[PDB]
Amino acid sequence: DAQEKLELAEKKATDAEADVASLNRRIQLVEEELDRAQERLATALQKLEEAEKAA
Amino acid sequence: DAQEKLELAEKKATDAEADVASLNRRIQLVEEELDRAQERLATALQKLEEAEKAA
Amino acid sequence: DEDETTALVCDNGSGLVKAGFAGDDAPRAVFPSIVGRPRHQGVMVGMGQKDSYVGDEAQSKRGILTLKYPIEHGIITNWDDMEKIWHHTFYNELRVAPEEHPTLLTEAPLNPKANREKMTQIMFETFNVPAMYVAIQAVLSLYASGRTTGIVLDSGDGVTHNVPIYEGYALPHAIMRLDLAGRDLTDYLMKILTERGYSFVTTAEREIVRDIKEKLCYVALDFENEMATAASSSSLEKSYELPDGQVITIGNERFRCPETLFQPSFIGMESAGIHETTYNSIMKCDIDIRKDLYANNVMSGGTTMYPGIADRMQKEITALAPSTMKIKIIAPPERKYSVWIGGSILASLSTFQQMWITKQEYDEAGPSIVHRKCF
Amino acid sequence: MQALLGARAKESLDLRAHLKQVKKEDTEKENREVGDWRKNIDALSGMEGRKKKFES
Ligand SMILES: Nc1ncnc2c1ncn2[C@@H]1O[C@H](COP(=O)(O)OP(=O)(O)O)[C@@H](O)[C@H]1O
Repeated sequence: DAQEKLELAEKKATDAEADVASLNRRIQLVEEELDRAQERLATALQKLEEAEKAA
Repeated sequence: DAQEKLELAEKKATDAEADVASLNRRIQLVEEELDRAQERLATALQKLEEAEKAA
Repeated sequence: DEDETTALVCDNGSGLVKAGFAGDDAPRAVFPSIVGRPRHQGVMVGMGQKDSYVGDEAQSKRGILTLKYPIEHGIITNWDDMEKIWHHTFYNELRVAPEEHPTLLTEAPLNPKANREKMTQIMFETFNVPAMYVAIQAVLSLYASGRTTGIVLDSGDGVTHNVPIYEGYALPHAIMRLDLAGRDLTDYLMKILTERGYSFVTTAEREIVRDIKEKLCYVALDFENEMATAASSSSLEKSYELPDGQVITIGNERFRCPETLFQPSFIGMESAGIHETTYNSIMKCDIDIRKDLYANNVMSGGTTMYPGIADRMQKEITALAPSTMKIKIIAPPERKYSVWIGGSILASLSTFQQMWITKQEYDEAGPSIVHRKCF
Repeated sequence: MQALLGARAKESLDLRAHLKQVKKEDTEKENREVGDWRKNIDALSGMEGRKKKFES
């Protein structure tokens, strides 16, 4: 029972960790898309400056 | 050892789950920031289109 | 399912395939012109795994696939693979079966006849499209640009077309179709990077080089001054991240590869380059039509995104051109996508609804009808 | 004496306005494919244990 609870707790940890990792992958994918959105925003804003400058 | 590993596996599971929860928050926060960044990007680009159009 | 039975529009190049519906300002999706096939023996069972992959599937699963391109220098050489691409492009991704919508495809005006005939045949016989019309790519570039007069130089992956159009009319005796294109620039870059110590020969390696080109390369309006420094100092090099974490830097090679559009001898081609062909498309037209073509050099297609290409294409023409005359390059944001956009514009014109081959006329005449009805 | 410069400047403007109006009418009439999509994620927050497969 300690061992089964352990396999279950270890599984919970494995799955929770699988999700710590899946979440970190999504966080980094989203943070990267965010940083990229912000890089692309800074670019869009710089290109906006070029467009307004063009205006 | 099974019981100690259980307390530690459950702790690890708790910590891993706590990390999933902290990370679920990091996702919701970054996810929303990305949707917002995409909107900011779209906004800068729409302004670019209007500024370029003005040009 | 759609609000109206407007045409589906799809520009099938040697590089990319793009599609969406007539009336919008963008394709819904872009795919590489690829059908992929496993080059390895499978060992695990119940792994899914297709016998062949199409478009983005082929590129996404490329780690174990050999990837083939059905289109070369503007024409389809493998129609079976294009059939797979069109099914995926129109039905799996735009979610519209061609059976219920007219389809507008495209080809250059001096594109070999077999290709405009095969596109007409497949959409009518395998997709049962109710109507067809294969667009002139130069026309679509002009529609997207908002021009009726100019030289359309479409520098795509396949072929550079170089066609003078005046007031909506072609001047065919002055078309300089040239077998110099973006695909050659990619292979040249694989070879020059090999010289730098970063060999590229396989499909995965070619896709990396195409990605390097698309993010790092440029033309340089004044390449002699640019290479004098770029070939002398690391301050002109730019780093690229490869899929496995490796970093490659490129110096004068960064613009020397695109330079081939002006210097075709770099790839063993006998040609004057794109600026001289623009010049001759203008110069071979009557003098009352050149004064408008000089002022309207119309840039279209891909490769047009390299910084310095517009200025490099205007400076060289100006140098070849007579003095007094104003030489002007038109290089809109609707670049690379201008043919698709023009396709949407053509498809929605009320006057264009009389230009369609119906799936009646098609069967009575056969696919040769494309030359009676389209161009 | 100025009748022709008026007419010629106008002809140029009418053609340019026509050509731009044609591409602008499609730009404004339909605009969905020119936009973007959510592109959401899985996360698997409901994964409280192992699956029924022999592989899990
Ligand atoms: N960022 C970029 N920089 C330089 N060249 C580009 C870029 N994007 C696209 N091109 C190039 O343009 C070519 C695509 O040809 P294209 O004109 O789009 O055919 P099509 O008319 O069917 O759309 C490819 O060789 C591609 O590498």
